[PDB]
Parts: sequence; structure tokens; C-alpha cells
Amino acid sequence: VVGGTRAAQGEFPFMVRLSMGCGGALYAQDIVLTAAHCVSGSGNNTSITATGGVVDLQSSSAVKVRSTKVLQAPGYNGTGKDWALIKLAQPINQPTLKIATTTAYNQGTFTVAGWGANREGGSQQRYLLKANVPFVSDAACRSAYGNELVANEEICAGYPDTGGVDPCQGDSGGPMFRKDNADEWIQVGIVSWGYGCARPGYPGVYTEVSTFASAIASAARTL
Ligand SMILES: [Ca+2]
Repeated sequence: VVGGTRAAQGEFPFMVRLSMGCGGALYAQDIVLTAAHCVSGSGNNTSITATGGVVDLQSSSAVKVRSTKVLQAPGYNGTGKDWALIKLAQPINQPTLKIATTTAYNQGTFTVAGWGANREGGSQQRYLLKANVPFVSDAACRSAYGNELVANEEICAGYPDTGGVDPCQGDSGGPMFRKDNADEWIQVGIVSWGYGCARPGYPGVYTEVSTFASAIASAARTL
């Protein structure tokens, strides 16, 4: 995360770090919701590691669990539908993150977090970083990305005029969230892509969770 600050231990306990350099959220204690582009496809897979329970990846308190299977959004090909679920061999005993099923929260100021780079071309982070990024309308986002932006499948956030705060390489798959009307965090997005990181005129793009919530929920029941 470019322009982020250190998250406190226990602040966002649903966060998990994935071995390929992605973030993810605990949709269930043993099911990670991440980006489709973080995996190569669906199927049995025991080569992925999810590190949960800590902001400091070097902590002896970290829990490292291996995957058993991956379910990448059906039909994924790099043009939207950027979501995937990863079944874990053992559950990570931490709070889970509720996903948005309506579009009522696709507005306001969001929060993102990850161990990705804090500068373009930078190395990964040892400590979880968090940042607040305001919602950016489809129109403004489209003024930047044109046809690359998939209407209804992608939501944008950040500072369109001046940049400065934005997820970066290594943060993909992480959840973008905010408070619902019950003072509980709810997930409206999944870090997906952007041109560069934190650049004026180029906001961050995220998987619009509300659009795929029913699909994610059904797929998760099959894991
Ligand atoms: Ca949208």
C-alpha cells in the first residue's frame, strides 16, 4: 500500500497473506476470498500458504496454513470477475469478514490493507499497512481507463486528482471495506488493478463484491 500506515495487531484480524504475493480475507475460517488473478485456475491445490493472525509476518505467533483447493471465478480471463476462493487445510481462528450483498455501501470512504509495496517497484512489506481511500465514481474512473473498466464488475477508489494513497504490487486479493449500518466491517471490494500506484489521474480498481456476492456464497458452500 502506497501512502499507508501500520495497522495495529488485531485491528483487521480477518486479513491473510498469501504465498504468491497477494492479500485475502477470511470469508470463513477455512475459506479465503482473494482475487482470481492471484491463482492460475480451479482445482485441488496444496501449494498455497495463508499466513494469518498477525500484522508482523515474522512473528512467532503467525499461523501458516496450506490450501487444499482453489475455486477461481468461472470463466475468468482477465476482464472482470476478479475473485477466487481458497479452501484451507485447517481453519484460521480469527474473525471473518462479511461481504456486501447489496450496493448500499458502494460509497463513502473505504479502508484497504496489505503487505504489498509502498512505492512503485518497491519490495513487499513485513508489517501490514492500512489506508483510507474514498469511493471514485465509475465515470471518473472511466475518464482514466476507458473501455478497460468493466462496468458493474469493478469499483474504484482513491484520489483521482492527486493520488498518493493506493494499493500496489502485492496487495491484490486484499479486501476493501467499510462500516455497515450495524457498525461492522463489510467487504465491498477486492484489490484488482490500476495503472502504476497512487498516481494522480489513475485511481485503484477493485472487484465489485456486491455484483458477485451471490456467486461467491454459492461457490463457498461447495468447498
Ligand atoms: Ca461499478
